[PDB]
Amino acid sequence: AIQKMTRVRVVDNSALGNSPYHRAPRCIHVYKKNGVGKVGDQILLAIKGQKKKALIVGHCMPGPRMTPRFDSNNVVLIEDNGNPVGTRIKTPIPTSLRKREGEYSKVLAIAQNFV
Amino acid sequence: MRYTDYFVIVSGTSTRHLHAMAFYVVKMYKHLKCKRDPHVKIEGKDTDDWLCVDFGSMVIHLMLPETREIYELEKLWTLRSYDDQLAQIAPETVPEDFILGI
Amino acid sequence: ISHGRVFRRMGLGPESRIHLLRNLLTGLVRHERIEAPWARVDEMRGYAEKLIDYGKLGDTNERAMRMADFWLTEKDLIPKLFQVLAPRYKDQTGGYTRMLQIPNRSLDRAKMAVIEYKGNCLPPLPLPRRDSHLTLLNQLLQGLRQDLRQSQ
Amino acid sequence: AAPKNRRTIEVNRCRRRNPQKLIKVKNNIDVCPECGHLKQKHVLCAYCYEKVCKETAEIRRQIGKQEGGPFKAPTIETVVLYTGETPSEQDQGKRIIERDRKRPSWFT
Amino acid sequence: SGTWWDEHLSEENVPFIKQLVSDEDKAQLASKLCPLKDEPWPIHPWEPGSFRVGLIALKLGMMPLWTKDGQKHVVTLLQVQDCHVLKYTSKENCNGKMATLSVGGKTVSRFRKATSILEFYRELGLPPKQTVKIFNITDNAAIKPGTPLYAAHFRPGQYVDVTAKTIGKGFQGVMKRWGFKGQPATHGQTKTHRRPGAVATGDIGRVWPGTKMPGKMGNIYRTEYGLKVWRINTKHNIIYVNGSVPGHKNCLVKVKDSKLPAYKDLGKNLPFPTYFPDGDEEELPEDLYDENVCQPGAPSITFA
RNA sequence: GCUACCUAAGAACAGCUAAAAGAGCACACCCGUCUAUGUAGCAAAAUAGUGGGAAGAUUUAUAGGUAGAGGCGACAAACCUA
RNA sequence: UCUCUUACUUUUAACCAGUGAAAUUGACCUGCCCGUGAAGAGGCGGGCAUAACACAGCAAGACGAGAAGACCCUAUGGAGCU
RNA sequence: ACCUCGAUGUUGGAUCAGGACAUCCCGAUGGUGCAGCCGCUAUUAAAGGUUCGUUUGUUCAACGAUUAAAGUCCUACGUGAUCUGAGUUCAGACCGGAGUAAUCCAGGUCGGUUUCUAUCUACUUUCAAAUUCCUCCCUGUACGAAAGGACAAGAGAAAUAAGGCCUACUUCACAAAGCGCCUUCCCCCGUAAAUGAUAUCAUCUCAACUUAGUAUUAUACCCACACCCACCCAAGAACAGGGUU
Ligand SMILES: [Mg+2]
Ligand SMILES: [Mg+2]
Ligand SMILES: [Mg+2]
Ligand SMILES: [Mg+2]
Ligand SMILES: [Mg+2]
Ligand SMILES: [Mg+2]
Ligand SMILES: [Mg+2]
Ligand SMILES: [Mg+2]
Ligand SMILES: [Mg+2]
Ligand SMILES: [Mg+2]
Ligand SMILES: [Mg+2]
Ligand SMILES: [Mg+2]
Ligand SMILES: [Mg+2]
Ligand SMILES: [Mg+2]
Ligand SMILES: [Mg+2]
Ligand SMILES: [Mg+2]
Ligand SMILES: [Mg+2]
Ligand SMILES: [Mg+2]
Ligand SMILES: [Mg+2]
Ligand SMILES: [Mg+2]
Ligand SMILES: [Mg+2]
Ligand SMILES: [Mg+2]
Ligand SMILES: [Mg+2]
Ligand SMILES: [Mg+2]
Ligand SMILES: [Mg+2]
Ligand SMILES: [Mg+2]
Ligand SMILES: [Mg+2]
Ligand SMILES: [Mg+2]
Ligand SMILES: [Mg+2]
Ligand SMILES: [Zn+2]
Repeated sequence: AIQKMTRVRVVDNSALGNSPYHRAPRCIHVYKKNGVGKVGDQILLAIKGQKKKALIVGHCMPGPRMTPRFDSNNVVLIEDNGNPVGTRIKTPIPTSLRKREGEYSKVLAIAQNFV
Repeated sequence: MRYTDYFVIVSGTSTRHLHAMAFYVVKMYKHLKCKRDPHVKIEGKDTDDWLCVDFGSMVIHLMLPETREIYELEKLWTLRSYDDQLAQIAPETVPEDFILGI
Repeated sequence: ISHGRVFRRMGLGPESRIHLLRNLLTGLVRHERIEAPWARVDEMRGYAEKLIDYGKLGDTNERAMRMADFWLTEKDLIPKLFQVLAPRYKDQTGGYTRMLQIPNRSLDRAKMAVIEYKGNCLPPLPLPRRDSHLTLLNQLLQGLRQDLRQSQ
Repeated sequence: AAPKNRRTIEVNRCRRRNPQKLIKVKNNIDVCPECGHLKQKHVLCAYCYEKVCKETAEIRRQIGKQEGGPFKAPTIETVVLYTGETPSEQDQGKRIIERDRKRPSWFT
Repeated sequence: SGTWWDEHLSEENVPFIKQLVSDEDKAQLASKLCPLKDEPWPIHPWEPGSFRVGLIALKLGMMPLWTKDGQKHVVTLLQVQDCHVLKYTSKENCNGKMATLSVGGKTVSRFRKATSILEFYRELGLPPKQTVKIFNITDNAAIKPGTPLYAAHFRPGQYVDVTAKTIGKGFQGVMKRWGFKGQPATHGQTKTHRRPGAVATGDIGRVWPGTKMPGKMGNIYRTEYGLKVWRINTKHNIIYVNGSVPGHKNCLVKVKDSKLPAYKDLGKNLPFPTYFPDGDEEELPEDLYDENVCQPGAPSITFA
């Protein structure tokens, strides 16, 4: 569960995510009617003094049984149009995204590992 | 690799050309598909450079040549962990004794 | 809500509850018959039977010894448990204690109960007894029982 | 929050003479067959129990006398014998408690 | 003076009486196993608009159930225990819209029942039952009293409504009873943490009827609508119903067909009056499954 | 005999760091920052926690002095038997 | 702290036994809606409602209760200060 | 026919909201300078809903991110014997100004005590009817020169609300809980049209009339009553209730 003002780990090849900064990227907003964000939920970050859209790919909070649980809250940066900012995802990505409603094909394509 | 049977990447001349190709294949799919077969969604319509359609056994990527070059999806799927862009990525390291320096 | 809560809240808290029950149990092992408030007696009863079971488990057993050492504050009672109480009940598999309600306490009008270990040396309690078989109702039913067994 | 008005004796009588407030008659009361004093069913007869408790106390006084001081619990079974009684085969190897009085009828 | 059954009985008479009454109950139950062999009420074919009798079941508990698509559904187990038709009332006699069947479930002690109830059951020739519930039926669905009811009355794929008394939470405040937000912990808030705020408005010198205030919650009848029957176990008379039913485990629930308009006329394939085992046409297996249910003993499912 | 100030002759201040002090941490002791409790209360000002000081312009026992147009005051119109 | 609250223990609580106050009180056989009364009604008018009695909660009303206020004005009423 | 600044149980917030319609969204219509998508305007509709944050400048003002929408009001600030900022508003203190001073400000800033054990009225599971968004199909259709881009009908996913539950997960452990799971059913009336007189045409009719029109929704739930020793309980403050074969 990712809410407003949740510190977040960017799992991406993108320069914006990986570049050193004094503060960790923080969730500005969750694009869901309830504030709570899960896997496949688009969020808005404060990263490097700019507002940027991101997609959640795993989190610490437990979910359904067979679904994986990650030790860190993991996001992938996306532009307003919907394409990913970064080229590659090294961190393993759950396969539950495929069936979920939304634009997940781009992210799965650039992903290398699935858990 | 638990994604698809076939991964297809194609190039288009223009955004309009990408749209034309993506819509035609989906229209042809709907005609030929079984009733039990689920409907497909064209993804990245608003994007001017990248379109992708996911079927049951196939994934189609429709992208502009300059977009294709930087992403090099061909290299990634042929070489899963041996990709050039993966090599430049270095895993994060926690400092020893859990004390930062400088 | 207290659905499926099996232990009473007594004393100054959980530890105090254990200590109160321990004292009642020590009293019971020594005296073989104890008057106390009904609820406290009812709470202690379970522990009384469990203690006999650990007594049966053996003198040599270290686990049983540790339990006996805890529950019996007076140490002279620990031999008694292993050598007197446990051999007494070797035949039966349970029902070591007998609990009966007693007329309310004078001072505070508390519901009271007597608890004893069965087969004690002490004078027998005025236990409630079911009606004699020779009563009119019992005679009629004995007639019925006879008729049924004759039918078969 | 204070009463705005004095409650009358009429209203007060209605409150305090309500069946809910009244003492309920008990139907548990029966004659104890042993002594003839009244006992509540489900409860041991007070008189009979007092009798048993008096005897128990006397025996316990004797137990304490024989033991001598604290922490002297025997490692053998106990038996109580009154006047004109001798230990049996079963009573042999048991602690003997002597009483100066005769056997009670109820004690068996 | 107050009296119970075994008050005046001897030491040896108590076990005898217990045995005698238990055996009579067993005999009476066993007597009613063949309703069709006895003179039945006429059996009519199912018609649109017709409503059949339901059952009274005991809530055993819950277990998971899986489907071929891979989705997990939790189910509640309802055991049908000594469920008999007790009474029939005509529409004119009931002074109501429909004919009624009184149906009882879960046999109980004769010693703990009132004389009136005991007399009624004596006339029936059945041991007394814990709960009796009334089912509104059409005339063509009438069943002779004394007829046993079984879990196979319901069939997988059918939707049912379940009614029971909810778990009683006793006296509860507004936060647990009505989900009131309460007041903050710190920043003052002297004695206001869980209190109801403003109960009413200033202008009205009163409190509206039916305002949400602290009181007794639970221990009231509620109905769960549109629960799917996933599985029947004919041997133990178990109904597997989708999701959760009201009440604690080992309580008695009223099970009838769904009243929801979607499932109005889906009673075509169901046994109309009831299921009669003594009929013995196509003897049902131990377990009846829905098509989607992953049966135990089936091979591991692959999503092809 | 409270309290403000003074006079006479007294008493108290563990432990640790300190070139060594109206120094620091920190007991006892003195005070009363903030919160909660209490509000006909344990109490006509308290309790629990948290705090400020704790070798000194320190704290404190005893006896004496200053008296209302007045005393006394590191001025708060403070205190001078609720 | 909060999203968003939950579980347990102690106190309190409620019940049983003993002892046993206080503020308060014109009398009360002490309902609801609309209206009236320059606002404002348990009690007045027009409708409606209505066997009677406890116990436990609640705080919308009884301009709810106790002092102590703050504001404005008045007294050929005081006092402190300049 | 002078410059003021007033008022001050005055007004925020929490909790719970009751109501109005003069409707912000969701429903149904008429007109359009309505090709379609968006709109503008009016009629009808109060069943349901109406976000989370932050102030660099702004005289009842904004900014960021959302949303189907982030309505306008009445209720003694609706509501302080449920709670809490600020202001009136002060006992201490300072700054600017005034005053010989004491002191003042209609100016600014810091610090600062309202308690209540409920007598009466009223009330304490009315219940059994849920809304909305998004995605897909239609369909990339109708429409349109293109750009763009529907409505009905259907399917799937959610969020909230109401009512339950504990198989798993999580807080935990004979159990209670959510962060978990399950269920959720009817319509609304403004107009659009036939036939047809007063007024032999015509005319939807405060003419007789005919359809959309649905009307009173309905169905669900509850429903037998020992002893009222005692014991137990998934029932419960007491009482009551269920079980004791
Ligand atoms: Mg209990
Ligand atoms: Mg206690
Ligand atoms: Mg809270
Ligand atoms: Mg508090
Ligand atoms: Mg206070
Ligand atoms: Mg001196
Ligand atoms: Mg020192
Ligand atoms: Mg110092
Ligand atoms: Mg210091
Ligand atoms: Mg001084
Ligand atoms: Mg001064
Ligand atoms: Mg002054
Ligand atoms: Mg004085
Ligand atoms: Mg009380
Ligand atoms: Mg009392
Ligand atoms: Mg008095
Ligand atoms: Mg009025
Ligand atoms: Mg009147
Ligand atoms: Mg009351
Ligand atoms: Mg009055
Ligand atoms: Mg004068
Ligand atoms: Mg004068
Ligand atoms: Mg005015
Ligand atoms: Mg409202
Ligand atoms: Mg209107
Ligand atoms: Mg207002
Ligand atoms: Mg108020
Ligand atoms: Mg301060
Ligand atoms: Mg009963
Ligand atoms: Zn007797």
